[PDB]
Amino acid sequence: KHNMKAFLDELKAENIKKFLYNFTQIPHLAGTEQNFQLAKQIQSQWKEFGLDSVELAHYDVLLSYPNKTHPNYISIINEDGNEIFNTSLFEPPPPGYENVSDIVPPFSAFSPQGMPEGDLVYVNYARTEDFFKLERDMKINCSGKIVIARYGKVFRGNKVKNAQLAGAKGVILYSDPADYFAPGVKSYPDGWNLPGGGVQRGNILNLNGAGDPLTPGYPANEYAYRRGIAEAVGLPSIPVHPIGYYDAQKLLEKMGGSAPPDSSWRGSLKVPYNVGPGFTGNFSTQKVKMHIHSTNEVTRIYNVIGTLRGAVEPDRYVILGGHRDSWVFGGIDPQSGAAVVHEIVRSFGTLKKEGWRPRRTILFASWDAEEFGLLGSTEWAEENSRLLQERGVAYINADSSIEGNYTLRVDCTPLMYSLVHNLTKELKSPDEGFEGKSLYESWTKKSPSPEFSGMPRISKLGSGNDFEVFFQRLGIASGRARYTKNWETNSGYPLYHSVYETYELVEKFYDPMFKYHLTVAQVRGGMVFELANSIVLPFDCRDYAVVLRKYADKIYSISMKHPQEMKTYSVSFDSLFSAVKNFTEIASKFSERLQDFDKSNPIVLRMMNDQLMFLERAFIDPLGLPDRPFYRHVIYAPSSHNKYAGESFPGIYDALFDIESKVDPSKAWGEVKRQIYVAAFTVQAAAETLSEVA
Amino acid sequence: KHNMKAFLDELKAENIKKFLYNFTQIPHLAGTEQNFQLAKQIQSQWKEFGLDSVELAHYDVLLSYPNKTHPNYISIINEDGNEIFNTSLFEPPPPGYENVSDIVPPFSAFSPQGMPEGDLVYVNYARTEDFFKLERDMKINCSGKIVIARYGKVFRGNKVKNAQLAGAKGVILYSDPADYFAPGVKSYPDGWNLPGGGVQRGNILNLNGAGDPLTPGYPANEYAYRRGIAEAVGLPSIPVHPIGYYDAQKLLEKMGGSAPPDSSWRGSLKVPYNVGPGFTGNFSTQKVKMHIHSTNEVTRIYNVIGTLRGAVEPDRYVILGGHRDSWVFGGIDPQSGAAVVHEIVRSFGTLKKEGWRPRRTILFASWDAEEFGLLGSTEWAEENSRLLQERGVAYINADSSIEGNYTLRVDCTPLMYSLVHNLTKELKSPDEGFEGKSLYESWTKKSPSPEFSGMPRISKLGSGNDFEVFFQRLGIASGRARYTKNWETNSGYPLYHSVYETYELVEKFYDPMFKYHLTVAQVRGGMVFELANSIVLPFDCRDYAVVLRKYADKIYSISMKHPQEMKTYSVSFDSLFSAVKNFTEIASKFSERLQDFDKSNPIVLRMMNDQLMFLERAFIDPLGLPDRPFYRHVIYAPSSHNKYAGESFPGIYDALFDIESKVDPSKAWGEVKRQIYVAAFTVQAAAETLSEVA
Ligand SMILES: *[C@@H]1O[C@H](CO)[C@@H](O[C@@H]2O[C@H](CO)[C@@H](O[C@@H]3O[C@H](CO[C@H]4O[C@H](CO)[C@@H](O)[C@H](O)[C@@H]4O)[C@@H](O)[C@H](O[C@H]4O[C@H](CO)[C@@H](O)[C@H](O)[C@@H]4O)[C@@H]3O)[C@H](O)[C@H]2NC(C)=O)[C@H](O)[C@H]1NC(C)=O
Ligand SMILES: *[C@@H]1O[C@H](CO)[C@@H](O[C@@H]2O[C@H](CO)[C@@H](O[C@@H]3O[C@H](CO[C@H]4O[C@H](CO)[C@@H](O)[C@H](O)[C@@H]4O)[C@@H](O)[C@H](O[C@H]4O[C@H](CO)[C@@H](O)[C@H](O)[C@@H]4O)[C@@H]3O)[C@H](O)[C@H]2NC(C)=O)[C@H](O)[C@H]1NC(C)=O
Ligand SMILES: *[C@@H]1O[C@H](CO)[C@@H](O[C@@H]2O[C@H](CO)[C@@H](O)[C@H](O)[C@H]2NC(C)=O)[C@H](O)[C@H]1NC(C)=O
Ligand SMILES: *[C@@H]1O[C@H](CO)[C@@H](O[C@@H]2O[C@H](CO)[C@@H](O)[C@H](O)[C@H]2NC(C)=O)[C@H](O)[C@H]1NC(C)=O
Ligand SMILES: *[C@@H]1O[C@H](CO)[C@@H](O[C@@H]2O[C@H](CO)[C@@H](O)[C@H](O)[C@H]2NC(C)=O)[C@H](O)[C@H]1NC(C)=O
Ligand SMILES: *[C@@H]1O[C@H](CO)[C@@H](O[C@@H]2O[C@H](CO)[C@@H](O)[C@H](O)[C@H]2NC(C)=O)[C@H](O)[C@H]1NC(C)=O
Ligand SMILES: *[C@@H]1O[C@H](CO)[C@@H](O[C@@H]2O[C@H](CO)[C@@H](O)[C@H](O)[C@H]2NC(C)=O)[C@H](O)[C@H]1NC(C)=O
Ligand SMILES: *[C@@H]1O[C@H](CO)[C@@H](O[C@@H]2O[C@H](CO)[C@@H](O)[C@H](O)[C@H]2NC(C)=O)[C@H](O)[C@H]1NC(C)=O
Ligand SMILES: *[C@@H]1O[C@H](CO)[C@@H](O[C@@H]2O[C@H](CO)[C@@H](O)[C@H](O)[C@H]2NC(C)=O)[C@H](O)[C@H]1NC(C)=O
Ligand SMILES: *[C@@H]1O[C@H](CO)[C@@H](O[C@@H]2O[C@H](CO)[C@@H](O)[C@H](O)[C@H]2NC(C)=O)[C@H](O)[C@H]1NC(C)=O
Ligand SMILES: *[C@@H]1O[C@H](CO)[C@@H](O)[C@H](O)[C@H]1NC(C)=O
Ligand SMILES: *[C@@H]1O[C@H](CO)[C@@H](O)[C@H](O)[C@H]1NC(C)=O
Ligand SMILES: *[C@@H]1O[C@H](CO)[C@@H](O)[C@H](O)[C@H]1NC(C)=O
Ligand SMILES: *[C@@H]1O[C@H](CO)[C@@H](O)[C@H](O)[C@H]1NC(C)=O
Ligand SMILES: [Ca+2]
Ligand SMILES: [Ca+2]
Ligand SMILES: [Cl-]
Ligand SMILES: [Cl-]
Ligand SMILES: [Zn+2]
Ligand SMILES: [Zn+2]
Ligand SMILES: [Zn+2]
Ligand SMILES: [Zn+2]
Repeated sequence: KHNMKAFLDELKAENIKKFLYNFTQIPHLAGTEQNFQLAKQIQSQWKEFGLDSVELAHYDVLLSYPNKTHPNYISIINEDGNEIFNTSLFEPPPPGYENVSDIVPPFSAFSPQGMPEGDLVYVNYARTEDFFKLERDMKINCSGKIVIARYGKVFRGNKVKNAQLAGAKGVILYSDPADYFAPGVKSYPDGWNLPGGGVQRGNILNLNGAGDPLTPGYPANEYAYRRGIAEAVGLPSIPVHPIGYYDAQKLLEKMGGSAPPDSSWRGSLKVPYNVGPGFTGNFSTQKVKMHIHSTNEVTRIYNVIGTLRGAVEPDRYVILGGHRDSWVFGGIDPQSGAAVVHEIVRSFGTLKKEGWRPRRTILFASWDAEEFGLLGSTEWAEENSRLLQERGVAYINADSSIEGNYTLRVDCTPLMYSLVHNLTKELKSPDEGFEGKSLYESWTKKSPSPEFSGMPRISKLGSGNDFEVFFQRLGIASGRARYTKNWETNSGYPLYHSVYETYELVEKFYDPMFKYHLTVAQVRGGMVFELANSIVLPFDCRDYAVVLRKYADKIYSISMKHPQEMKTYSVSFDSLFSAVKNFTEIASKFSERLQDFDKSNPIVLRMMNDQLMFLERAFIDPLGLPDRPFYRHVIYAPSSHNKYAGESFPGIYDALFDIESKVDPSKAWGEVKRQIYVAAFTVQAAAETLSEVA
Repeated sequence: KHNMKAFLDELKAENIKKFLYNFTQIPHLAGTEQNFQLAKQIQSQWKEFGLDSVELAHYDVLLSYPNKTHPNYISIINEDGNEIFNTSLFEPPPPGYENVSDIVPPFSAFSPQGMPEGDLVYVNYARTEDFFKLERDMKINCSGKIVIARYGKVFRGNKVKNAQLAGAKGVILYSDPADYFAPGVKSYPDGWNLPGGGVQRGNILNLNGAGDPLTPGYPANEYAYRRGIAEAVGLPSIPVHPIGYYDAQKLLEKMGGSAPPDSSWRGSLKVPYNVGPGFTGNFSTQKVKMHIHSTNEVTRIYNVIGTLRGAVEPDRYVILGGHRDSWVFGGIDPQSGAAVVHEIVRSFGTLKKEGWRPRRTILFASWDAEEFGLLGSTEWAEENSRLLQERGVAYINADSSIEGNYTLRVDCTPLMYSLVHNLTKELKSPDEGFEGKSLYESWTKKSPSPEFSGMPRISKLGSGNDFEVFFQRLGIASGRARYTKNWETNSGYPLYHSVYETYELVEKFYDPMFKYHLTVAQVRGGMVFELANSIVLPFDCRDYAVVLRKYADKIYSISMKHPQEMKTYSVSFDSLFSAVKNFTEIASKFSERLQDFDKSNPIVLRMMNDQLMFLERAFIDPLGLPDRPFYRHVIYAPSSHNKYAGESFPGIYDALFDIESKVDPSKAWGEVKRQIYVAAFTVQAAAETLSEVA
């Protein structure tokens, strides 16, 4: 038989291991020749693997690179302008790679050039609340200061935005061992910890879904008209640079002014974690000076797009996508995901060579420039947005397969909750102590949902990966899955975006048998297989009804901290609760029909599959969210304070956020009520797409 | 047989006549009780006629009405402030209706209140070019003046916008016999001309597709959050009032200052048509004073929505829609269209009672408040936008069936050009001298296309009617058809929006046998029948390819009046021409497949029908056009200078318009190039939806 089991059994741990080794010997930085060569290899192998067509789609997008002959670094500088301390120019390369060329040194992509000089302020994680504490409670003013912030908690782009709105004239990011050094584990190469000379690369944009900074809305193709840099989306206005904790120690050890306000501001280095501004008495004349000479430039990028045509509904697309570009070797990020995709493709290709075709079309993508802002995925989707909005069933992301070895982690739309539960009950747990038990069992045991006994945690989708354009802009049901660490006893993985992220890191310390990879390949691949082959689409609209009520209760509770204002301005959540009730009733009746409808009738079947496909789509507002036109989903957006975190009812959440500080409360509560109306309407409207159609 | 011929033969001239008489005995002003009663009647009769369901959808929208106890009027006022001349307070009611109550006096809906006083300037039709002539060439400054403008040429809302941007402090609109009195024909009741005391009502909004001024984007339902009046969309900021030519004569006869610049500025009254400002010497101390006390208020409106469920594709909607609200009796506008719809419904209802059902679902609509800005249609579509965008096949409008008795007039998307040609060859001409000939033959004879021998003129869709939200916002293929006058020998019909528009006007002077009405019922009804029943959707994508090339040539030629700037800024149309070539090739290959595809396969059939349905949709840009977010179609928008006229490639047109006057030519030509990119991309993208899907 050619069924899911056949698909699944053809996947091999040993193949994934080979592919990963193959994808991680040299750096594959976006826009470089090496990453173009890997694209051509992937294309040629997907063809050999059996796909009907395999094409490169290229775009010319804004990227960012250091100047090879004019290195970035930071200094402590004295009263005379002598540079008495310099941060490192590169990370010590790992064993055996000390002669690899083209290792991009640590930098913050998209930072403007500058050599600002000033006194440091230390701002913890540079969260919204860290700045509130600093400005409101401690009365420290960051205006014209250089801020130094530790990585962690939120997306680094948010930290930079926060710093910039506080008036900072530069930002230094560093990795504190509190957040990137696990107790009892050694530094790379003898363990999986971050060494003191290790540094986290990454872009510091605030794109809010735009894609290429120069071409929002439209693909960056050969005739594209581009904005001037000054009107580009999302670029930071102050210089930024990241450093390791050996260097950070040297910058922080002399810090004076105020003490930290509490222990949640103290990391693990042997320094006071004073907030500043500036250095203690003896050194108070010393300053910090940054030197940033990176350039932004328009560079060609390449996605690989593979098609396996569906036998029955070729005009319905299930997409499996993940990026190929890496900061350096990409041993975890992304090649551990990409090797998984490669083997998924090979397995589907095997079935196809024996004459099988999935019911719906499967598209496979190797995205480029994800690291520079989700650019490849976003441009491709801007190009193909009409096809995707009318034909797109689902998007399964395929970045890093592992960030730990403890249990499964799934973030997805409610519409896939049942699919995921069912698929996992049929998969074997790879975990020690769960031999012969199901993946569902071990996952549920180790990661219980807060809401329900005997069910696993499944989180909402945020952003910071290639599903963003599909889910938040276009409204295509999306999900992701990987193996992760135990949060209870234990920022993501310590060697994230460091030169130390290598094949060896994975083979030695994360997944030597490649069994966690194989399980992730089964989850991802299994999702795609069911999406593309089940006669009725494997979405359950009732799971949306359940979370919608939870979100409505949550956002109501937030509002209810201001009872006086809710009375004075007549702020009611009745309409939202009403819409959610209707959605629950209508969804329940639709499921009955979906179960009882006449199975013989393909039109009836297509009608009802269309209603399931268009349900996620129904949550899109074409006007977008306030000031964020590419975040169009009304139920989910990335948090305005942390791009990685999903927010529910974001329109209302943001209108409520810090509302007690607004100077015109009438206007602010007005906007709360506007967003309630928007949400209630959209929920009712989505429910109506599940009513009998005529 | 239950086929089109059966449908068509069941339609009766005598029935239309009865319905029209029934719909025109009392006024049916939007928001009044009488118009609610008619809605309930229409609902109850559509039910009797056989429809599966018939519902009222209501909304609470901003309307506008005069103050019953504080009448609007205009005065000539002297140095002492005596009002020595007053315009009329009402039109002389027609014979036999002099005791009808509730005839709304002439007014400009949505005018703000005020009593400004000042000197007149006469601005011809108050077109963009009339103001250019006035300001640029004649050096006349309208700032702080009251302008007086003759109706005609463009939508009155545009005139008011133009006046307002020239600094006018009020506007007076009047009907000149040059534009509303046909030579040799008598005034109402003895002919179809406009009497001197007749006045044209109508709104003066600039909504640009928004609908209800207070709720852009979302339906004006029970929990809607509304903008404050100050932030409302489209309201004029200066008072406005319309008058007849008896009154206008009195205002214009004393006019001094400059002479008219040429004879295209002179109407037919016995006055000099001096531009002013102000009156000639003796009277130069006299002023004009307006008194406007109308109020805007939120008022409930009611659409009637009838459904005839499709037998095979119930989830595909063909919509026949037209408004029910009138300024007064609505003898032409809208009841001559509404009576036609009523009889269409009855005929489809007859077939249904004998067991027939169309293949696709047919929705029938009686829209409310069209006269106050397309409000009923727009709100309903905002409410149901998800259903309409994924299920909407086509929209056929059904306002006035006649504005003349000479020939057929069709405006539609290119996708319906073939359908219209074919249907008309099968219909009988009702014209004198074409007995036993086809409608196509007489129409083609009397209204030849400029482009092709042996074909009729079909115009592009503009706006100023209820198809706007469907076509320009949502991208649903749309069309309209009526009988019209001969433009060669002969502003629309003289009694437009006047109390004189009555049943008698129609029965005596336009269509005594009701044969033009019957023909329009066959065209409209026939379109709907084919749309709803043909196995393959009756659209021909190649007709779009042909006009796209014509539009590209046209917009290229406009640009080519500035060859020097096209060189200096590198302005190329290559990408647009390339996209149009690709669209032509791809469309040609798609038609071959549509003809040769395997007829047995319903999925293949649904795929290809989906591609035809989504083709109009593909021209939508979700970002909209510049500053007009509800005009989203890239190929067609209403002219920024005249809401009634369609513009092709409006983004590029507007970027080119008056470009020689812009102060930063680099920036202006930049935006030209941006819009070219937008257009070329969208055309390519639309063509790609017609490629093999996988
Ligand atoms: C969740 O789902 C339910 C459907 O079960 C929706 O319930 C509707 O609720 C709205 C508003 O609450 C009701 O609105 C009211 O409509 C009355 C007229 O209703 C009838 O006539 C219409 C045709 O216009 C029919 O469609 C309908 O079936 C009824 O026959 C109005 O008279 C009401 O207005 C008056 O009272 C209100 C309230 O005080 C005043 O403000 C007004 O000024 C006026 O006096 C009112 O507008 C509606 O009828 C209900 N529909 C149905 C089918 O039951 C919920 O709205 C929906 N939730 C959300 C969020 O959408
Ligand atoms: C109308 O339809 C045709 C399809 O027939 C489109 O033609 C395409 O035109 C674009 C731009 O004109 C071509 O773009 C060029 O692509 C080259 C690479 O193409 C190959 O490799 C790709 C994968 O990336 C394959 O998809 C493709 O089939 C080819 O195998 C680039 O090398 C070119 O860039 C270089 O030259 C240009 C031009 O001077 C320089 O600016 C660059 O810097 C670089 O040196 C270029 O980008 C494309 O290949 C054509 N496609 C096909 C299938 O033929 C039209 O674009 C379309 N019209 C519109 C408006 O969309
Ligand atoms: C990764 O694997 C690929 C393919 O198996 C290797 O590329 C092949 O290498 C040789 C050149 O030595 C050629 O003869 C083949 O044509 C290549 N195939 C393709 C599809 O490119 C590649 O060498 C491997 N890379 C590493 C670092 O091991
Ligand atoms: C990278 O920095 C280098 C070296 O400091 C820059 O090269 C210099 O640029 C100036 C003026 O543009 C020249 O006069 C010098 O002769 C150049 N020096 C060298 C060694 O070439 C270069 O401009 C920068 N590169 C980028 C991409 O900005
Ligand atoms: C930190 O780096 C700077 C820049 O390379 C060093 O300062 C330079 O030193 C050379 C030789 O001593 C001088 O000719 C340059 O003029 C200096 N440039 C600047 C900008 O200061 C500095 O010595 C280094 N400091 C440490 C402690 O290593
Ligand atoms: C997950 O599997 C459950 C349990 O088998 C499926 O629910 C059953 O589905 C069939 C409909 O074909 C019903 O007849 C059973 O009554 C359902 N059982 C229960 C308890 O609901 C569920 O459909 C699967 N989910 C998905 C997306 O496939
Ligand atoms: C328009 O036609 C309708 C229906 O044929 C008339 O309404 C009917 O009038 C009588 C009241 O005299 C009632 O018994 C029926 O119930 C009404 N029917 C409906 C559906 O409303 C109406 O009188 C006519 N109007 C005019 C002005 O002639
Ligand atoms: C219409 O105009 C009338 C009459 O000129 C207005 O009624 C007057 O309003 C003022 C203050 O609001 C009262 O003191 C007068 O007593 C009222 N006069 C009468 C005759 O009632 C009325 O306000 C206006 N109507 C609307 C809808 O604006
Ligand atoms: C035009 O209308 C105005 C308003 O009705 C008339 O002026 C009023 O006349 C009465 C009685 O003569 C006075 O008590 C009012 O004070 C006047 N009001 C104003 C605002 O002037 C005027 O007479 C009419 N003019 C003509 C020529 O008919
Ligand atoms: C209008 O009628 C024409 C002429 O009959 C139709 O074109 C024919 O359609 C069939 C496809 O079923 C072809 O086999 C013929 O070869 C076509 N003839 C020509 C000259 O094209 C055309 O399809 C009709 N248009 C619509 C929308 O129905
Ligand atoms: C912070 O410092 C800057 C510059 O000296 C000043 O303009 C700004 O007002 C200060 N903010 C506060 C809250 O004192
Ligand atoms: C692998 O598993 C064991 C759990 O028992 C753990 O102690 C080790 O830390 C894990 N490796 C990584 C990289 O987390
Ligand atoms: C028109 O008149 C106003 C007011 O007196 C003035 O502000 C404006 O500049 C004038 N325009 C021109 C072109 O003279
Ligand atoms: C009706 O037809 C004749 C055309 O011969 C024309 O003279 C008359 O003006 C027409 N009626 C109207 C209202 O146009
Ligand atoms: Ca772009
Ligand atoms: Ca609205
Ligand atoms: Cl992922
Ligand atoms: Cl019409
Ligand atoms: Zn990644
Ligand atoms: Zn990454
Ligand atoms: Zn009308
Ligand atoms: Zn009208």
